[PDB]
Amino acid sequence: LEIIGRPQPGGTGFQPSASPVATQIHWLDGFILVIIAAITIFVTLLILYAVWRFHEKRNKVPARFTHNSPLEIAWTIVPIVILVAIGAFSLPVLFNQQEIPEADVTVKVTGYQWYWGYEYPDEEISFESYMIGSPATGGDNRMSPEVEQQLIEAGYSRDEFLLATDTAMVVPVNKTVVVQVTGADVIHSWTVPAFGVKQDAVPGRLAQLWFRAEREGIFFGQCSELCGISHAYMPITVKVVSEEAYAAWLEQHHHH
Amino acid sequence: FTRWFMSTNHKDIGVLYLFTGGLVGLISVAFTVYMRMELMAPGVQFMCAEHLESGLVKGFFQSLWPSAVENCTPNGHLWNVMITGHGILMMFFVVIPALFGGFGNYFMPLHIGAPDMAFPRMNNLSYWLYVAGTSLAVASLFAPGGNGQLGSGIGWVLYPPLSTSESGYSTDLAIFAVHLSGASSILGAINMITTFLNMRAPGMTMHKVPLFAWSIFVTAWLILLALPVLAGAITMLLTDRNFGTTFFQPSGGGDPVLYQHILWFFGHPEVYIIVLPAFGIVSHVIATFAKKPIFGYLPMVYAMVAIGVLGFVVWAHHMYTAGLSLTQQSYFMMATMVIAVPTGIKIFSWIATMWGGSIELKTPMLWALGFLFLFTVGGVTGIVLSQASVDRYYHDTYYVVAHFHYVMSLGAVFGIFAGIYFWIGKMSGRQYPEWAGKLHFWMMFVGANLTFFPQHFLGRQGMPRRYIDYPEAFATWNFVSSLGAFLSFASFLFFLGVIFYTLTRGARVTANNYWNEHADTLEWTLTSPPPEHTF
Ligand code: HEA
Ligand code: HEA
Ligand SMILES: CCCCCCCCCCO[C@@H]1O[C@H](CO)[C@@H](O[C@H]2O[C@H](CO)[C@@H](O)[C@H](O)[C@H]2O)[C@H](O)[C@H]1O
Ligand SMILES: CCCCCCCCCCO[C@@H]1O[C@H](CO)[C@@H](O[C@H]2O[C@H](CO)[C@@H](O)[C@H](O)[C@H]2O)[C@H](O)[C@H]1O
Ligand SMILES: CCCCCCCCCCO[C@@H]1O[C@H](CO)[C@@H](O[C@H]2O[C@H](CO)[C@@H](O)[C@H](O)[C@H]2O)[C@H](O)[C@H]1O
Ligand SMILES: CCCCCCCCCCO[C@@H]1O[C@H](CO)[C@@H](O[C@H]2O[C@H](CO)[C@@H](O)[C@H](O)[C@H]2O)[C@H](O)[C@H]1O
Ligand SMILES: CCCCCCCCCCCCC
Ligand SMILES: CCCCCCCCCCCCC
Ligand SMILES: CCCCCCCCCCCCC
Ligand SMILES: CCCCCCCCCCCCC
Ligand SMILES: [Ca+2]
Ligand SMILES: [Cu+2]
Ligand SMILES: [Cu+2]
Ligand SMILES: [Cu+2]
Ligand SMILES: [Mg+2]
Ligand SMILES: [O-]
Repeated sequence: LEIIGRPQPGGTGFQPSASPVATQIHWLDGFILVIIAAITIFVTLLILYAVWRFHEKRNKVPARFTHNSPLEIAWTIVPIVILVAIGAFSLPVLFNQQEIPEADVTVKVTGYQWYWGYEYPDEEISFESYMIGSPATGGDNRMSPEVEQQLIEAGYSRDEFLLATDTAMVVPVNKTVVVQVTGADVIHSWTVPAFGVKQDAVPGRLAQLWFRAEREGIFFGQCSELCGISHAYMPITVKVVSEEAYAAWLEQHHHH
Repeated sequence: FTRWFMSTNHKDIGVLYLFTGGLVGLISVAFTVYMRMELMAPGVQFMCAEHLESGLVKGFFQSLWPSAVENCTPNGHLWNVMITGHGILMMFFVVIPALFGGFGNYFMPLHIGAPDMAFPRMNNLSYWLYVAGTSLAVASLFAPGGNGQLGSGIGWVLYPPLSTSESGYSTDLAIFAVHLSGASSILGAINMITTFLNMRAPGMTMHKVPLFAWSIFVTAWLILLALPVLAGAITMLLTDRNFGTTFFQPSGGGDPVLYQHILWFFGHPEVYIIVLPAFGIVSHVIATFAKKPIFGYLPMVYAMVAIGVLGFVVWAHHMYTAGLSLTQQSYFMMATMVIAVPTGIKIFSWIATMWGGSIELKTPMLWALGFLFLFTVGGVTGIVLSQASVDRYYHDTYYVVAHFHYVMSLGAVFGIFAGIYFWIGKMSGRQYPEWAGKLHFWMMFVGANLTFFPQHFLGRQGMPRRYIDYPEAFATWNFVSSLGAFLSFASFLFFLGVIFYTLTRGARVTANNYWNEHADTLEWTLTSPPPEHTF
């Protein structure tokens, strides 16, 4: 499987999109970035021009005006219009994100100090997922020869240290996955940048998110609410595979 | 000598707040240097569990030298403690004390022609509560805390159940620190409001008051609503920890998310309490060095009032991923966006003030112009984050970190520096050397941009907040960020050197007004320094 959902060296952009929701984030953020780059370039050029044009050596006697009604109206209305515009594209995206569709696949995820528990209620499957290199795998949260070997054995490399877990959440491509998220002890947060999803894992509350993965591969997230000493060391691995490979994985877990 | 501390005069209190805020600022900045030493490269090299088995002193000195990874057991608790300390010190014990407690106490009475604050003895007590709060915050770092170590590693906003389950009493000491800070702030606010309303000089009508005095007035109202709410939130944490209550614990029918609503009800107003007095200073400075009256005096006041009011109805933009309904999310997103409008009016009016002026590029003016550019960069990133749909990705990443440092460390702090250079002659009777002021500005300008701009990239790539260590792919921009922080630190040490030189052997200030006639408020009408008793 291709490693797709991960940070890349020197990156300045988003992680690759592997869902339609993540695609929407990239577009909306792209649209707003163009706007805010324009606002700030504009503001900056006005400053530098005014300093050049009205420097004390070049403009010896200062004006005394404190009003300019047309301009004052313009500089109120234009910001209002810019924002209504952003709102108009942004609210649909928001609605698409937060309206949970019908599930093809349901996963219940529980955050623990410091690991994730997964349950597939339709399949009667459950397991826990620990960082490769955590105490659970024999480590103490740092790279070592043993950790590199374990990363190799699981189908990764040393580059995926801090992202790869001993077990993965596996799901079929092109299906709607609904994930129900809660916390067992403190608040954690479950996320996968490539899917454009993030939902806090709050003790006592079950919250939902959805994604539909559009290509097969490996996608990482990391716990996103400070939850104590090993907050940096309880990440997320999702493997998106074919419909047939997903069934194969399921049967592997079936107890006869 | 030692009666500097028992003084009830607004000018002496103001100076004490400024100096103290400066010293706590040094401490909090030193923490970030150590933070950026650890973030400079992937793998943990500094914050090793091995250093815990030494002395307090020896362990400290060992932790400043890098170890090989194979000899360094990562100690996440120390990262979490450092970060929490950095945040608490800044938000409670540095920047508001400097702006509000410092410049506010010194200059507001001068600007309205009052001889002193309404209740000077209360003002002196304000200061001691700030010092007591600071001492408790600092002590929390050395008290039994989480994971059988010292200090609380819970984040500056103290989310339960993490904050309520942290072992030791370090967290209790932190909560008491924050109570003392709130008390100091509330007393200050009582004084500012009473003085502003009752003790203006004859002729000094509401619409003749200088913008800085207005900024302090509005700020003071925000404190009166916001700080009591915080006192409630953190008292409930205290009772959950020590007195058997169950406000935020699901086993007793509590809800951790309830704490977040209460905390952020204070938490948003907090940032407008920080930045408003800096808006006030920028107005005075730009008017002075543009040699031109401030554009749109009335819209400037009303924009501050609007920012202040709107700052109370937006809090849940800090909670988009915490389980808010789609309706709540949609509302808070739209309410937040509105803030850009009055803020935009102030930025354009500052530019309009410069337009047609006679610009002098002295040090205070450099800070003000940096503020306009840099606060804009931060504000516009705040607008990105208001969009819940994009905040889905950015929440609890370094993009948020970049936002808030642009508005605070390149915004409010630039306002603090503008004020220092603007007013040091007036307060001390000595002038800062101009070439050194400009050098400080440029080093800080280059350094702080190098520190924080790359954090936008880190956030876009998915780097979470509050992490001691990170995947190897985040290395490049973390390295650049750390070099920026080291340069910024050099600029701050140089600044302290400039202050030391100024107060010790700076050129003697001779004029009441050593700037120009367009510095037209009452302080410039008095000697430098002003008489012990003014007005
Ligand atoms: C001085 C302190 C300060 C200030 C002034 C602000 C100002 C603003 N903040 Fe920021 N913020 C913080 C400090 C501050 N913030 C901190 C500390 C946090 C993190 C808390 C934590 O979790 O620890 C945070 C986090 C934070 C979040 C949560 C992000 C997350 O956790 O996922 C959000 C979300 O909406 C936000 C938004 C905004 C907005 C819209 C503004 C607006 O006020 C900005 C308005 C200004 C401008 C927009 C620029 C000037 C305007 C123009 C030039 C007009 C034209 C512009 C347009 C049409 C857009 N902030
Ligand atoms: C005023 C607010 C403020 C300021 C100025 C700063 C300054 C700095 N901060 Fe701050 N930072 C916060 C508020 C602030 N921070 C908060 C609230 C958090 C969140 C904590 C949490 O997660 O719980 C945070 C988190 C935070 C992080 C992320 C930690 C993590 O997620 O694990 C990082 C990472 O590099 C960082 C770095 C820095 C650096 C390098 C500087 C500086 O070194 C930059 C350079 C600036 C200077 C050298 C000058 C500073 C001047 C003053 C402070 C004025 C002093 C007063 C007088 C002179 C009168 N900060
Ligand atoms: C949205 C981005 C923000 C950009 C900020 C830059 C603002 C620059 C525009 C200001 O324009 C000036 O305004 C003056 C005041 O309105 C005009 O003076 C006019 O009106 C004055 C008011 O009495 C008279 O004294 C003058 O003679 C008369 O020229 C002047 O012509 C005009 O150039
Ligand atoms: C990092 C923090 C940065 C903070 C920068 C701001 C520094 C301002 C400090 C000024 O302190 C002033 O020092 C004066 C001395 O220079 C004092 O006058 C004192 O000394 C005079 C002699 O010089 C006497 O005439 C006066 O009676 C006596 O009050 C004056 O009251 C005091 O306020
Ligand atoms: C820990 C942080 C490390 C940061 C170290 C910062 C190093 C500072 C560089 C020292 O060089 C200075 O440069 C000034 C500027 O060129 C000179 O001022 C000279 O030049 C100015 C002209 O701009 C004049 O105003 C002055 O009167 C005149 O002394 C000054 O003498 C000289 O010593
Ligand atoms: C970590 C600690 C960092 C320490 C950094 C401290 C920075 C403060 C340096 C102050 O520099 C002074 O500036 C004066 C003002 O420019 C110079 O006066 C010079 O210039 C004046 C103005 O022309 C002349 O009248 C003087 O005689 C001539 O000495 C003076 O030489 C120079 O030392
Ligand atoms: C794939 C696009 C990469 C562009 C990264 C730039 C993000 C910088 C945000 C700062 C906005 C200030 C105007
Ligand atoms: C392998 C030798 C490299 C030397 C590292 C020196 C680090 C010095 C840091 C001390 C500065 C304290 C803030
Ligand atoms: C008075 C001439 C000195 C050279 C000044 C350099 C230009 C300063 C630009 C100010 C913009 C700061 C963001
Ligand atoms: C691979 C080990 C890298 C550690 C280098 C230490 C550099 C520390 C410089 C600190 C600067 C403080 C001002
Ligand atoms: Ca490191
Ligand atoms: Cu966690
Ligand atoms: Cu966590
Ligand atoms: Cu806010
Ligand atoms: Mg969070
Ligand atoms: O905020």
